[PDB]
Amino acid sequence: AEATICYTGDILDPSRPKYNIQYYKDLAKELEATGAHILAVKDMAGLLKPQAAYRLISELKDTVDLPIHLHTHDTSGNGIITYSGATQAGVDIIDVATASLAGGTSQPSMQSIYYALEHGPRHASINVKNAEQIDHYWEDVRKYYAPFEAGITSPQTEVYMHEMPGGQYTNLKSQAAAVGLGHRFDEIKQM
Amino acid sequence: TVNGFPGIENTEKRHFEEPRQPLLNLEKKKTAKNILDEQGADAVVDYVKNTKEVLLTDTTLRDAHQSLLATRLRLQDMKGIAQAIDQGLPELFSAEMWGGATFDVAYRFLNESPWYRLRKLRKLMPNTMFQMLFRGSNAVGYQNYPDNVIEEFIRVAAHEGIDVFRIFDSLNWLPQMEKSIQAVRDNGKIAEATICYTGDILDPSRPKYNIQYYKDLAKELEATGAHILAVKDMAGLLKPQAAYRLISELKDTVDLPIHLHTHDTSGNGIITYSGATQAGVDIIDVATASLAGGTSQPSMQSIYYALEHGPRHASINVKNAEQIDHYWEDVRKYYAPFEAGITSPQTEVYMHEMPGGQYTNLKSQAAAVGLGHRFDEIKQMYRKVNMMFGDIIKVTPSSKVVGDMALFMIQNDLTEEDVYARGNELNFPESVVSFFRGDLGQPVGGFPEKLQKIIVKDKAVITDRPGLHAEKVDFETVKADLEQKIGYEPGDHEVISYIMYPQVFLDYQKMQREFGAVTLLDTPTFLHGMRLNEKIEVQIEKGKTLSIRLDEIGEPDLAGNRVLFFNLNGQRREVVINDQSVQA
Amino acid sequence: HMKKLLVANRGEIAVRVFRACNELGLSTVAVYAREDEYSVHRFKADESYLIGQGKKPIDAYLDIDDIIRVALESGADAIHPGYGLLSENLE
Ligand SMILES: [Mg+2]
Ligand SMILES: [Mn+2]
Ligand SMILES: [Mn+2]
Repeated sequence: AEATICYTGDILDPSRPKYNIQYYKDLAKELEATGAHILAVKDMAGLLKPQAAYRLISELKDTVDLPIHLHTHDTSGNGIITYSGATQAGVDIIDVATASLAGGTSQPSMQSIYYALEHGPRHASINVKNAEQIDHYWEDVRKYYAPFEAGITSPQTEVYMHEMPGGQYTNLKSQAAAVGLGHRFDEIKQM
Repeated sequence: TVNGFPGIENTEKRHFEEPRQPLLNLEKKKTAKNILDEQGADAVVDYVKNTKEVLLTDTTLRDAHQSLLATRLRLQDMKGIAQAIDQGLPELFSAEMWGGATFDVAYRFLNESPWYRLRKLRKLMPNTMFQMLFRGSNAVGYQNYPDNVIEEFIRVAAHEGIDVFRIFDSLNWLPQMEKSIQAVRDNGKIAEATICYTGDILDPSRPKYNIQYYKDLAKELEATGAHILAVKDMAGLLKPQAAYRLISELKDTVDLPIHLHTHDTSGNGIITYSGATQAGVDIIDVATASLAGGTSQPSMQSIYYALEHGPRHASINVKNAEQIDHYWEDVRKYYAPFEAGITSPQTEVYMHEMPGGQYTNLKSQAAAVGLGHRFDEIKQMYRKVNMMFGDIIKVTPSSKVVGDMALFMIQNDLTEEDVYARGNELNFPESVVSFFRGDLGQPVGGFPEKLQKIIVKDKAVITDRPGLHAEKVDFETVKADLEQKIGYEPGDHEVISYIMYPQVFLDYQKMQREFGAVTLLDTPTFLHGMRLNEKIEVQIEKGKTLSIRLDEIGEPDLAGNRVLFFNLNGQRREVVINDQSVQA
Repeated sequence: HMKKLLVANRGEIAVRVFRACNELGLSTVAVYAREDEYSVHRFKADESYLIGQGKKPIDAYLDIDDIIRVALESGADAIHPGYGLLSENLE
């Protein structure tokens, strides 16, 4: 059983004190009160900044004894560095995707996270040559799904403002495109 | 309209919204351009040294669209946002807006002068340092030029507004950079001596480019009067631990500020920049978010939020950067025919070390001929060719050498032992024989001398600076010849660009005489022409705006010509154009 | 001292003043409403500028502040009002 804390807001921002580090600490204690085997941190919208990642993982590791499983998205382009900062703080498991299906709203690449931690104090437990061999199949079969692909994908730090998850972003874009409001999707995000 | 833009599909022109204009919170502050203006380059160096934040160099205007949009980004799109970048982002150390492939690409494919782009951007961006990528002895060409040509290019570029010269050699050979560094110093500008990073300093199995090699090259570059040491990672090979180690060792070695430039090809650009920021790097090259990632630079907004609560912050106004990125996102849609496609992090760049421009050009050259279905074998050939040449530094133009050698070797089905034993009979590609003849300079550790004897046959091999063996150029003779070729007396910039790219400049002049200043058109109109009943407005100068409307496209006659029924400035004008499809 | 003149009018009188200014060696600045974009007088001058954006075209040609703003930013030394719009206007 992986009890999961959905991360939101910013622990290092004093102007948003509702989701602060103490809230996550007491929630982690409550989850460890249940017999859950692994504590999970769900960053569904890629909101976890690297310094915030280090602080949160350190404060959870000195609070509970459960192993920590971090899951984040790379929509702001900061997924790899957030994972590395959590690796410094002592995170146990991190959620990665293959390189051909990584980046953007998806998870950070597992090959990229191997080479990010290659000569640091903590390595990534993976066979990176095997993963790079799997990634060829994954891009070849990604070419099959061209009608379901999104457009040009670039890192977007505006997710730190509207905090939309990637699926919510795509569904709100589809709703704004089906009805005649897509020319004010920026107003939709501000809304 | 009738024949399509060359090199792209002849699709219809999509309707485009106007690009979103930023809402900026302007804060006046003294920029590095101002310090270079009143005080000297050394005061700029002191300003960089005394800044605790990491400084940012925007590569949006040069390298971001060189990597992603095949350098096709036009001045007309830069002009709508240049003032917004200059005012809304005054914390930028410099803006990389010139050099590299921009000089060739503007003249050849965009039919606009790089000098005209530099002048217009300099007028629009008074408080922003302008940075160009200078190839040392090659300057903005691919061959070598005599010393006075390089000095005249530096003088004209510094006079027209280039503030920072990033000077690199494709094989990290200091003799091919000393004179350019001196000329930049003499012209009152900042000289950035550049180390091209290759290999892996933390991999003991590859000792040719280890930490000591970079330290020795660094003190050699500090022996010249270069103001800033630049670390160029053209393929994104610099891993984060390697970045921390390399920047720490360089900061122990030299007193120059360090300027790190990397690509995000492996998806590790942000973390590499963060590791260099921990090691004490001074300036890092970033792109706007809409033109970042993949083969381009790491995002400026992303690197702000990566270092937001660390010991060192990024010196940028991130809200203004996001507002500018809205415009960049909108104008990227104009360049859909030049997009690479679906992109993803690829750590295979650690294996073949192909820079992104070399990757795209090798993909184009491999798919244009019919053998592109084994591009994985092509990349493996590239890696083994690089190992065969003696593990050379692969950047423009020596990356072209390795690429052409690998392309020849799988195009005609060669092998390492094939070249090493019976290679004396094949006609080798001319870039490889020019590299092995010493036209690109001297590699680290020397050539593979007996293999060099296989490549070169009965051609002269030189072992010194190729600029010493260069035919002299007289500027009055060239200027008089150019005044004969073009219909007027050229400027110094025209003379110097005619020296480097003679046929390209003359073709640009012919296209100027035929089509005029096509740089003033908007990019959808530039690439797709006009649709029926469309109204466009072309501001040809201040106070003059051509109102152009396409009313009817005539059927092609027996001679293959079409009559296009325009409404120019209210009046009907019938334009006859030859349709190339019908062919008379 | 005069080198550039603006005409705060349209139609044939603007062209008449433009021809007189060209004979006298002065530069010419035209103004035009959006609905007058195909007028000949717009294209008979050295510089032309849109005035009264969003207004009715007659009210656009009576936009006093916009006309002086255009004349100032264009560097026009003088304004010829022609007739019928602001020639007799004291303000
Ligand atoms: Mg500093
Ligand atoms: Mn998820
Ligand atoms: Mn680059």
